[PDB]
Amino acid sequence: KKARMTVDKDYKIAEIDKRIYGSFVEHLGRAVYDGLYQPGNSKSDEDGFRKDVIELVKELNVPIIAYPGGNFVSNYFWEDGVGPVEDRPRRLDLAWKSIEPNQVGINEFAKWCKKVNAEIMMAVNLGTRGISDACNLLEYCNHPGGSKYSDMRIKHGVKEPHNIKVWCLGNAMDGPWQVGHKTMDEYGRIAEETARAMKMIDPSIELVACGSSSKDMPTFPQWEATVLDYAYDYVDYISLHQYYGNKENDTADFLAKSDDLDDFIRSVIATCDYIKAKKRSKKDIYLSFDEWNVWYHSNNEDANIMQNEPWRIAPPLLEDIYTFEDALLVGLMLITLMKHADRIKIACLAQLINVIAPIVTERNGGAAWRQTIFYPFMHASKYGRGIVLQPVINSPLHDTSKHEDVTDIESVAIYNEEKEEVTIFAVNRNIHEDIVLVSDVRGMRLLEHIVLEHQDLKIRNSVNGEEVYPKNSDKFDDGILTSMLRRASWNVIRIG
Amino acid sequence: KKARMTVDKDYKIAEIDKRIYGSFVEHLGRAVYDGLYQPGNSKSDEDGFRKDVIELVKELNVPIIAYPGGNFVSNYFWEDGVGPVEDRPRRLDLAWKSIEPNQVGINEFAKWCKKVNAEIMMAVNLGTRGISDACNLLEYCNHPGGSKYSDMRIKHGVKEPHNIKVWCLGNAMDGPWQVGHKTMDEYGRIAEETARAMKMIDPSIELVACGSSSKDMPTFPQWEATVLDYAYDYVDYISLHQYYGNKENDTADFLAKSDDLDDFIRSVIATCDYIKAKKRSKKDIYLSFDEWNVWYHSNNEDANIMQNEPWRIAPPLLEDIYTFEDALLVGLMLITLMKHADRIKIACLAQLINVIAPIVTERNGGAAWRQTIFYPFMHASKYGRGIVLQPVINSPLHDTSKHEDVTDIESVAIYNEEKEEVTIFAVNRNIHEDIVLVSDVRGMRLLEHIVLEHQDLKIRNSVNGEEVYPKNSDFDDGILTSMLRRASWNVIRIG
Amino acid sequence: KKARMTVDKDYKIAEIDKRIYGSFVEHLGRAVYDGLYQPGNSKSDEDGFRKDVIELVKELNVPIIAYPGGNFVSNYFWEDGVGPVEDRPRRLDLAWKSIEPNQVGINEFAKWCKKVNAEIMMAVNLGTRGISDACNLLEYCNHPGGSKYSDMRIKHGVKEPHNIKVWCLGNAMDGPWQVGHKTMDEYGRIAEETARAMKMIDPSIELVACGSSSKDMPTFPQWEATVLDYAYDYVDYISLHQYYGNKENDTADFLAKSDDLDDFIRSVIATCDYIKAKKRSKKDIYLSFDEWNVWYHSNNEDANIMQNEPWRIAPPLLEDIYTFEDALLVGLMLITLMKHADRIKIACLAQLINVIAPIVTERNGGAAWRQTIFYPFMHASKYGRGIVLQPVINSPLHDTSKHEDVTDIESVAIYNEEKEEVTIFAVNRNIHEDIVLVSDVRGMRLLEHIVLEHQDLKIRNSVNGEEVYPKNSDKFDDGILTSMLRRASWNVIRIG
Repeated sequence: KKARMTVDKDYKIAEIDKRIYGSFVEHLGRAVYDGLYQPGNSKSDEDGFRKDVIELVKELNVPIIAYPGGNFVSNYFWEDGVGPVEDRPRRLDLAWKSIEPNQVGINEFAKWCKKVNAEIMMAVNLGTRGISDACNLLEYCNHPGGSKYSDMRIKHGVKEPHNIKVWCLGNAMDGPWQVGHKTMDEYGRIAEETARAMKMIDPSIELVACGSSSKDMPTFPQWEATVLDYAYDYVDYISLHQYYGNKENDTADFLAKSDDLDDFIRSVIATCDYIKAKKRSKKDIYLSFDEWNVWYHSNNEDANIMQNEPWRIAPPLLEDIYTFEDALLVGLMLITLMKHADRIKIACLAQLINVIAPIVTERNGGAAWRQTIFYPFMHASKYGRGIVLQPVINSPLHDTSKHEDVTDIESVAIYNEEKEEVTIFAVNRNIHEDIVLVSDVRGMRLLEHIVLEHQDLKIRNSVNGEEVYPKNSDKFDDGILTSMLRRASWNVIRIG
Repeated sequence: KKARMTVDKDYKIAEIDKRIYGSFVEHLGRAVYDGLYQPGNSKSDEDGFRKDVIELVKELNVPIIAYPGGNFVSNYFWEDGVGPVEDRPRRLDLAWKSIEPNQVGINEFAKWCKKVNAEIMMAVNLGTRGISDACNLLEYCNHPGGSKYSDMRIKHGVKEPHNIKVWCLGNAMDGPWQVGHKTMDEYGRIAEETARAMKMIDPSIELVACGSSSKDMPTFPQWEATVLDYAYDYVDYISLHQYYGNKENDTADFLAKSDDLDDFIRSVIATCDYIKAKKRSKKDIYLSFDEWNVWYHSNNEDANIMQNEPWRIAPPLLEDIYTFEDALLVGLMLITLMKHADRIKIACLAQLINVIAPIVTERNGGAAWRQTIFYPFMHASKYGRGIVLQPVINSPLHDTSKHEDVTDIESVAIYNEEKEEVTIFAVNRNIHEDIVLVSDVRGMRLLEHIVLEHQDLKIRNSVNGEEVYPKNSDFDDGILTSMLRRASWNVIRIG
Repeated sequence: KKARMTVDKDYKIAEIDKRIYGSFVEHLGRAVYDGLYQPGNSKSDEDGFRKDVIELVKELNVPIIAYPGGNFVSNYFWEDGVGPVEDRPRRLDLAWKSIEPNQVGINEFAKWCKKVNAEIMMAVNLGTRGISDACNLLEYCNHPGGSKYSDMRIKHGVKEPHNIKVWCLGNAMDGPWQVGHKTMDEYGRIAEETARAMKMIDPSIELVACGSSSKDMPTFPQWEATVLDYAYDYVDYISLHQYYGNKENDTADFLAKSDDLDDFIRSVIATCDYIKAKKRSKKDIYLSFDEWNVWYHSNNEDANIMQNEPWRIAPPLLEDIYTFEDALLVGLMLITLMKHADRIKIACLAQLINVIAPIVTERNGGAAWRQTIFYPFMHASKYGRGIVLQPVINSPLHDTSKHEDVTDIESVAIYNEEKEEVTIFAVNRNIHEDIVLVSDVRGMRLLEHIVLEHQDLKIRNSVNGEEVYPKNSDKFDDGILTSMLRRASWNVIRIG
């Protein structure tokens, strides 16, 4: 019933990189086609982009979006998606057994990102292509003009370079389901050489080396160590991928899964710091969590489409319909991410549109709507720009199914000294009993207390109405912030 | 004196896979140009195909043909051989030091394979190309339409996909004479990733991984083990290559070399079975004997065309003219292939037309004749489909200059249940004494007893006529008695 | 004061291969553009070649010229430099942060090599390209016709094949500044297979395997050993790179650095013969010393041009202006090369035009003048064709700051049996004392004593006049030569 945390400004973690509120669009399912891009639609614009989708993205204020994959990138030929659209070919997308029509390519997607106030984090193909092709694409995007590929971009209609700031050296390739699968030293060598070459063309870019496809691979985390060992002096980030599912239908354990997330982040840092000592380097590899979400609902329908109905265009893949308990675990993951904002400078919600996404448009031109997970994200990205304060918290515990000593209240404070405000993000992961959590504000005025609750953990949103939406309204005035957060709740208590 | 055999239909070995009667055409010498393809010739059809060759091929009944290499494929660019013929380039063929005009490519050779009732086994270049090129070729050949390379095929005039069923992951690259030479780990890695990507485009194909170039390579059989260890769950066959010759003209030792072939097959099976336990797999790798023949006659001649007359188009390379004793070895080799039909599911007599071949056309535009080796192959492909019963044989034994305890008789029974026939193939490789064969059929009415025999082992065939060719020869109750002339091939039948 | 040698015409070392007087033109700085190739110049022929530049090269009697790199080749795409000039693209040159216009390419540079009576020694890109592009280019240059790339050369207006005799399998790729950098095992395998395939196209070419980028790399000499261990049977040469500098400004220690050159050559020979024993081969690998010179003046300026002013065409990179002491080390190095003529069969002064060069043209279109180092190379290339005899010399030794027991008089004698003359090359690298050179010629009349001396060890040349030049100055009875050698002098004594 009683849980307590000291809040000290003078005990920071770090400042938040706005790029931790990033997302991800893969040429996958209906993310692009019958997704953000619907050229005939009445809700679309000059370029065929759905204007309603643009606004919901803008509501999320995402600064950076990873593109174009993902597994799709490992067998993608960027030239296929540029130039006169009537000459762009159709290709087999081996990853998702689909036909890519390439109507959207680099320059279309670059426009879309401007309209949503975002920047591209661009992946290159290092599965079936290599060094010279990454150099070609980089020059096309970033070099002003006067050379083969920059002039060819100008010719395609983009006079100024896109100047993409962050690039991913391929996509994770440790798995047998991935075209262009590599051993960890193979990937290490090609990542090193691509990054060396790319930095000669544009030394102001930042480079992400790929980690394991998941923490469960037998090659994690040696893969991460081997790659950094080769490429350390040319790369700035390593990537983590993590998804959670509630296929066991065990809401107790499900929301304890953010503790495995904390374990995972820590050992990736440990691996980074080990290679740092080995190189005697002053640089710190930063973490780029470029794939994270809840993902389990649409598993079976997805393996029916592949391979019973393969080589369709924009099949309805990975269409998880999210519940309210999912939006809790999403908020728990965001808290865990903010709590590690000293090393995690990029993170991408996978994915942005239609595909395990917070934004859905109905098939065949349908309307757009917000999934449950839309809201815990929109809060974090809105009230989360500031400085993380260390979490010194005493909160009761509980066992769950297959997790022990599991905290009942996870929380983090963010002090925007910039324009006086402290925001507390807190989740009661006890699904039974409410708990009252106050906060010894040792420093600094109760603003509001937005909440996200429902008695039906399995309720969903839909094009016919949101059953999960922020309601500001709840229960401090002295120096000792007193709040009680209902069981299975997500709250953003603000203080000014 | 006599040799005894029991044959009974309950004691089976395997159903012969019909693809052990396939063959092989490389862009090599006169196999294609001045061979199966002579476009302005009175004997060729519109497409340019010698019809006498087309008809000779159909007599062999070969259901699958390996194309287009062989060493040639290790530096071939398949785009050179498709589309507007006027626009195809001439390329240096480094394997055989020739010029390749590329008038025959995929769509031509596919057309020709229709007219001989045969399928293609397609090799891709993994010598100097890799994954994405194999994926383009497979898409071009097997994807229906609606994609860049499927459409490009349609646009080249083949509306329906060739739907090739078996592919070869490169060609043997373990040798210092080959372009694109690899170590065993390089090849394993490249075989694995090509196989994986190919099965995503068309999961219905079968894939062949290349063995050693020959069992005499120091890296045999570790190459086979390394490749299958990498590629096991993505490939269906491992390949074998064997050739024999008689440069030391010792006909007895020569005819004993089928014992070597058998040992080679067994060693490859054990290698497969070892890696299978390593993987804890329920799957067996199957064997593809996609290069086998007699090969030695033309060696000096080919060494003079290389290196004194390079960069010809259609030089007469590898033009072995086979003797009667070569046909005997080929017959023993087929019998051995038949005895291992439980693991060997594809085999390719190398090669089909003019190049170490059973079908010949005389240089510069006309001939078409049958070599000595033509006939034991034709018989086997004819009366060899069915189920192999194992041989329960006790036959006399002899030594030779380099072999010990060689059976004087070697044989095998094939029972086509859809014909209530049981064909027996036997070679008496006692080159001196004849032998009579007692075959306790526990069946089950004789229909014929074909034979291939000649007094001089060194006799050849020619455009002038066939000195060697099948003739007739010579069962009552539970036994059938058949005498086998010394140094002879025998096809005996039951009904 | 006294330091002597005997000169027996049959204590022989070996005959001189004239290709040890070769050189090197890279697409670097002003070597080509605004150097040997200036189209609208009054001093240029109709093909845009500077005529005075042609004359000075012909003066140095350079039989073979390495082209087009150097680091440049490791990202070069040869197709960009052939066919109609208007269809040639501009490329980023990652090695030297320049724009490469490709107005000169291979067919132009083959024409210029005719005009200077030299042959191309051709390097193929093994950095970002491999076997099949080496074959393409070899076929283009050396195949008569009737195949795709030979007919493409014909159709570009060169009917006869260039028939290039010596190819370099890439360039040094052991350095972290090099595009396409490779481990020694990666390089040895691609050199092995490229050589194998090229020898099948043209068995009469010779091939050089690349050695270490310098003797200071931690991987030297194992790099050389590994690559020779893969490719022994398909290659004829291993290459060495050497540069010296005088940033310490210790003119005594400076001129003793030719002792280090000598130790270095011996190291590479020892490595070769170790691999010979290992292969049980009858063949000796010969040495291609395809990069040597003094280089250190322009270091600071060069680092400014990149990256302060990157992506210029023909920036003034590596425009060392050499002093007289620089020319004595060049003469001491030429003497050391001659002494190892039994193994060293090719050598390239790096480089020929403007880029650390003996021939300079003033920026923006006109000059042509000879640097200090022009003359010792000019002498050695002219009188140093013959047979190297073993120098048995007793000379006083001195110490220097970093060297011990350093010879005062470095000498060697070349005997041309045709011309009945014998040429002796000698350098007094004692900068203080004067010394005499008798020379017991156990041959057996005097004919000349050409000399390079100067008061100022730092005097340079310029477009305003050659402060350093050969003077028929200086002044043999029965069969005993005797000649005096001033401090810090280069002397060429001739007997006939």
